[PDB]
Amino acid sequence: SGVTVNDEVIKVFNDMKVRKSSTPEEIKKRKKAVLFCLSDDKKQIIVEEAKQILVGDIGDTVEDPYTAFVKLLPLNDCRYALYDATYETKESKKEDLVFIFWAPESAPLKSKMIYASSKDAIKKKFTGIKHEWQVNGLDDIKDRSTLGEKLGGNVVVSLEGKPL
Amino acid sequence: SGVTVNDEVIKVFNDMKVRKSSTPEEIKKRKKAVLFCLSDDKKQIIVEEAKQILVGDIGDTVEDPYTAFVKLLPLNDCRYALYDATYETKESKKEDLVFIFWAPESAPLKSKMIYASSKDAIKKKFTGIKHEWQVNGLDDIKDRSTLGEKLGGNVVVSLEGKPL
Amino acid sequence: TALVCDNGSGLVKAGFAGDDAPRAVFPSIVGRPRHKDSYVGDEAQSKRGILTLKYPIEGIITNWDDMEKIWHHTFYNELRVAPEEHPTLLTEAPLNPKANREKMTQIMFETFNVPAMYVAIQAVLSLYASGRTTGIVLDSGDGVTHNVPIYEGYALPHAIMRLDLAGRDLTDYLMKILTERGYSFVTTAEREIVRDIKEKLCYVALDFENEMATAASSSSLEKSYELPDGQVITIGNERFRCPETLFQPSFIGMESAGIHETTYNSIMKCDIDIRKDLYANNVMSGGTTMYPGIADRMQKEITALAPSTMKIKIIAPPERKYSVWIGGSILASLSTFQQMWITKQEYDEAGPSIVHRKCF
Amino acid sequence: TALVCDNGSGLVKAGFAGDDAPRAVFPSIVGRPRHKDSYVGDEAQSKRGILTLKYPIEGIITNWDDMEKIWHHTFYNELRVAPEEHPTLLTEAPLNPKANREKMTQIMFETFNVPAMYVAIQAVLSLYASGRTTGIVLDSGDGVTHNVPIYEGYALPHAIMRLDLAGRDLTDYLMKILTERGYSFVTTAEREIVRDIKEKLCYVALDFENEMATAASSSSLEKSYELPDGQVITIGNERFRCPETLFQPSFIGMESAGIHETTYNSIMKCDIDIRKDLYANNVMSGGTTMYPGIADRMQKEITALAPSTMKIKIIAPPERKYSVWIGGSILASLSTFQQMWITKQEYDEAGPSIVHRKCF
Amino acid sequence: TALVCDNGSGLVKAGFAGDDAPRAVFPSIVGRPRHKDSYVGDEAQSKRGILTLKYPIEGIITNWDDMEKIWHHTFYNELRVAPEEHPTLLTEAPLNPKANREKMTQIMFETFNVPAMYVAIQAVLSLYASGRTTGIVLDSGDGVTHNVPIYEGYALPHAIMRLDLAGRDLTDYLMKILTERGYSFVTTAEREIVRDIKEKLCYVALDFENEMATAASSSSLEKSYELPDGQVITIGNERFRCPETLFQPSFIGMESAGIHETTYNSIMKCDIDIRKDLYANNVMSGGTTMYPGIADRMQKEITALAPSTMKIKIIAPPERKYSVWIGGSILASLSTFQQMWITKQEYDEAGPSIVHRKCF
Ligand SMILES: Nc1ncnc2c1ncn2[C@@H]1O[C@H](COP(=O)(O)OP(=O)(O)O)[C@@H](O)[C@H]1O
Ligand SMILES: Nc1ncnc2c1ncn2[C@@H]1O[C@H](COP(=O)(O)OP(=O)(O)O)[C@@H](O)[C@H]1O
Ligand SMILES: Nc1ncnc2c1ncn2[C@@H]1O[C@H](COP(=O)(O)OP(=O)(O)O)[C@@H](O)[C@H]1O
Ligand SMILES: [Mg+2]
Ligand SMILES: [Mg+2]
Ligand SMILES: [Mg+2]
Repeated sequence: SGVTVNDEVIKVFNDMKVRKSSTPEEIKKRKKAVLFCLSDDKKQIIVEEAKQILVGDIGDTVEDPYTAFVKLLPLNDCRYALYDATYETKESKKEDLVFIFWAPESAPLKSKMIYASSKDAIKKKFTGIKHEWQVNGLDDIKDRSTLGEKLGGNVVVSLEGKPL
Repeated sequence: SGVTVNDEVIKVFNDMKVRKSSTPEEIKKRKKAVLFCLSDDKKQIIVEEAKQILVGDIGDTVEDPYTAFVKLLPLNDCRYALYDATYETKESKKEDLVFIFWAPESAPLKSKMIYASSKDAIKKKFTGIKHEWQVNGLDDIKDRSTLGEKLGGNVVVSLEGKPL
Repeated sequence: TALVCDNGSGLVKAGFAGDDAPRAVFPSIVGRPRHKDSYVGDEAQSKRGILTLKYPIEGIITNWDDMEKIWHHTFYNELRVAPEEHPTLLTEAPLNPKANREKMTQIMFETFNVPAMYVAIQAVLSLYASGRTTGIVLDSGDGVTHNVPIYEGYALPHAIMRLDLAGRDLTDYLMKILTERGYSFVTTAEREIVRDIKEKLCYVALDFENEMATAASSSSLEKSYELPDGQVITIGNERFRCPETLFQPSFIGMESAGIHETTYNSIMKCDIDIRKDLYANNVMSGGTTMYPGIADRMQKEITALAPSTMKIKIIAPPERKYSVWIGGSILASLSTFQQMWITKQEYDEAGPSIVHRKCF
Repeated sequence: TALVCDNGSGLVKAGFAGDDAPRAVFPSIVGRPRHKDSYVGDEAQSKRGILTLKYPIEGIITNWDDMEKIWHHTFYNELRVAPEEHPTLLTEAPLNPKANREKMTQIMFETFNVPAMYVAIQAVLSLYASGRTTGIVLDSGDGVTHNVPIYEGYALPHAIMRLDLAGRDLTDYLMKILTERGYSFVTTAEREIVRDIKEKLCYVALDFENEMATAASSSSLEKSYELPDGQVITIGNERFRCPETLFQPSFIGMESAGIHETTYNSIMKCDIDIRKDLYANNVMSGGTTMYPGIADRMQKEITALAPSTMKIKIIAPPERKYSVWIGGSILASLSTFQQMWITKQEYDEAGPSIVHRKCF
Repeated sequence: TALVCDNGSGLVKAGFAGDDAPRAVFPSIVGRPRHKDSYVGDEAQSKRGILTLKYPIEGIITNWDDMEKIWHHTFYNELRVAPEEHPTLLTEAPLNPKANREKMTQIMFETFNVPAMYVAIQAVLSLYASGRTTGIVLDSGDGVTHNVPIYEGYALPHAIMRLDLAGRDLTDYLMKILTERGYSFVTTAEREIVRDIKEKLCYVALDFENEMATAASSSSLEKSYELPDGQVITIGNERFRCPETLFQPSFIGMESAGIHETTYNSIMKCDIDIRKDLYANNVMSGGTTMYPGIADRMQKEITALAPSTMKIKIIAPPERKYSVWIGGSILASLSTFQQMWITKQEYDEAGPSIVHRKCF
């Protein structure tokens, strides 16, 4: 139903889904969180230019990789996002990546309709992504416990190094 | 709205609704049809004295238990009645008992009003009676097929041993 | 004389032993008002807009305070005989737990004060009344559908399949596909009329694609039904689209196997040496196997699953609607059955534990 | 440029794609004289004492000789553009049969000669225009009320509830409870005035007993309306007694569940793992969810039914009256939607069967 | 760095060597639609009503076109590292045929292009991680239950018992005995919930008759579980009636010996001089030995079979669920293990025959 995804998006997804042997410099240039947006004439999903969190910027400029991800998202417009989560369950220590469909209630209808019909066109190209999470209100994403609610519910015990 | 039912009526109803182990003499003294009337001062529903059909009088003095029931009813006055019907449906052979509210169009209004307001006071005391049938004109009760019309409509195939 | 009270999933069948058909056939419903205390059977089906309807046998007895109402309505208001002077046979579903078989015996002796009773299995009496002691019994009732494989008079409990698709979910699907035409059936009294359209005008398609492609061009298919107020509704290709739900349960949205594959997965779960005497002896029963063309469709669909050297035979007797009841009316009217029963003295000297010993 | 013609149950909404609101809003009525041959839309609402009024979409299209009239009146007399030069999006109700979706495509290409068309679902466009792809959509129109649960952009067809209580039966109840005061509204032109009292002065009571007990003593409640001839009628406690019929259908005499319980029995009919993302995403639409205080009453009544650990959230967007139309005006004014449409050449090489393939 | 991919019967455990627990735990399922081409692991467990589920390790690898899918899903979508830059340890079941051990080595070097690999035995790594080299290993997984007697680091192949009763057949029995209460679990997503009731609330009865006679009168036993939609189901005496199937397989209808008698008939099949150092060193592992009270029941039931002068001891380590994986994560993170591996150059100069020589 309309929009196609650009090939620069799929290259950013293949830098996150399959990691590979890396120097200590290059493993600090992998992406912990990425925002995907729409182009000016609204025909293609593109990687947004200066809204991303690198793995190497955690513990210095970014104190916490989740509290500094909620601040990227605009409150009057819609986005896709892609977050590489680090969580420990009761028996196992895991690491999976989460597809976030951000569409706040304060956004205009021409930016809420055009991503809801284009979501299936960018999910199909993202092979093997398990955790979908649509988010509308700020209050549903702002807290740390509401990510661990989608990921395991009651079996998560430590999300991004901090206990729940 | 007025009249109560006498306790000699409820004893006659419990002799018909639940039958029990009987000698061949006593099973010929169960009641196939009973008429209930009003007392002289019109305060109580009583069992009418000599208008009833016994099961033991069928096939001898009473040739047919339904044609000899229509002849009991008075054409210028109103009655309740209580008829133990014997009917075979398409798949099953049944036996249930029918409450008849007889109120002809030729009766006076002081005998038509006083049973219509007292019907709910004698139906409530008759637990589990399924087939209510108000009758006004003679032509609606006289035929055999108009009892089988209330009982099953088109699924009755033999009423009182005779085919329809 | 003996009473035979079949504890149906959606219809209590009850009558006196030695009769060909049950005297009383009424729904397994106890209705209570939203805001007399409780209405039972046909009374709760007649009243409208004021009752909430509950089922105590929705095939295993769930509520024993509601089941006592159902049986009190059977003996007094429908059979019309006192229970303390008549011995009372009862029936239980396959895979009924051992505690539920003792509570069924305690109610008859302590509440209703029966002189004697007996409890039989609903699948075994269906197979004995088709002249067999070995054969797989498809018992498709109102609320539950069982496949019970029986070898030499004993049902194999690990192999008994249970499907929760049954004839009640075909009524509530026939109210949806007749809403497509425009007949807005929605009330409780307009559910009984849809259930009477289902008996008289439905049939199972021999092949669904070639029947539904014939349903567009042909005029033979289309029937006309007459409602209780004399209006005439015209049913078309909803005649075979309704009982085809039993063979494709994806129509009613569940992922379960059809009745031609829960039958096959109950023969394959039995021991290897006895499967050939279950393939050649499929026996059907219950109200929902009464459709015409269902013995011809079960043979076709099981043959397409089963290996090619096995003989697939479906036996449909013509009185299979009441075969569980008729088998209990013959067996309790035998003169040599009189020492088989559990008497009230045997309850007083052994409690509810007697039922396992003598009603095995 | 593209036409978006929403096939409403009681109001045809139609306009050009890219506009914020429909150009044409008119009733779904074809009127014929009792003894010009047929009057359509506002003409049959204006004439009095001489016409018999018929509805072809009384939510599923019943009469295709009357529906061709409705659409001929939309393109020429109300939109005011020729249909052969403009592509025409259309909408269909949930649970629309497959034969009715082909006849809707055959009329556009053979009668009106459209260059291209598309057919969408009315519940899905309501959910996409609230920024969601998963959520239960309460679509309460004039003639029908649907609950459509949608999980990942696909409506679950076995779980779609349909209630036949809707905003048209609230107009014909408001003419009864204003007859209690003494305002004898009875004509066809006095039904439109009652329908305009309903929009401007009705509201849903938060608790009916404490509002109706306050309605006896308080003077805040009582409003004054001014009729087309300048007379002043005074409405009292008929402001909240009218839309309370949606929550208690026993007022209008039917036994059906209210809109706070057909919503609950549509979440409970969905699979066990996805019910928590339907409880927290109830989305409303249609003209009859426009009452103030109905998002605050739906949250209270569903919370009293639902288990206590589930988060019940009702989302009411402020333009929910036309959200099915606005969602089809954005989606057909996209420049990248131009290859999505069904062209006239694709009809000529595949017949009406094309609609299932490209308008899924 | 090294990958350790345990080829589980019902759960693939996979992680990086040196971690305490596996990163990826997902089912051994490849699902295909009835009528993307194939869904693997958690995707085929999530989808409903449309897939047919197949297992390639239903403990010996049956289908190599489905097993390549499982391993492609482990490296890329769950571990998240490319296989050509990481050496890959694998595990095989006891009594794995010699041709299946060569095809497992050919896929890693020719399809996935690993730089090095190694294949170990699942029973030997369980015994070494309990600080022993001699002892009988009860490895009770999802799909198969093995008793492997090991004397001085070498499993005795004629004495290895295999029981086909395992933890998967306890899930499909717990859906039957909770159907007795009335909780009609039947769908694929309602099988995972029953499998999570089994982990958290089941336990092995110390004596079955005195526990089940206490279960009628006592209120301590009865627990309450909360479903994904917040409904509360109450489980009673189905807590100990489920894992008692392992000690009495006649409950699930098979004639096989229990796990306290396949253990005994594996010690009696070993040589006469070494049986005393197997009686005193029973070691357990796998997911299905995690029940509380099963080390106290295995000691009681083996002591009743074994002669009276022998010391019967059951060793249950607390992390025995993943002991086959943890033993392969220690052994592949050793710095002195770096010349043990089979390199890609050794495959190019000796074909698949290398695996017998270096992975003995
Ligand atoms: N001729 C028929 N065709 C199809 N269904 C029928 C027919 N007669 C009865 N039924 C159905 O069979 C069901 C009752 O069967 P029954 O065996 O008595 O069920 P149960 O014992 O589970 O109460 C009802 O759903 C009824 O509508
Ligand atoms: N503000 C309002 N308050 C209450 N009902 C309203 C309001 N505005 C419109 N309606 C009603 O909504 C109905 C029309 O809604 P609509 O969604 O267009 O229906 P349909 O699509 O079924 O034709 C009419 O019954 C109308 O009276
Ligand atoms: N705490 C537990 N209690 C009982 N069974 C458990 C427990 N945890 C896991 N299981 C079961 O163990 C099985 C998985 O064990 P596993 O050793 O991984 O099997 P496999 O290697 O054969 O795939 C599953 O049937 C699972 O339900
Ligand atoms: Mg039955
Ligand atoms: Mg609408
Ligand atoms: Mg294992």
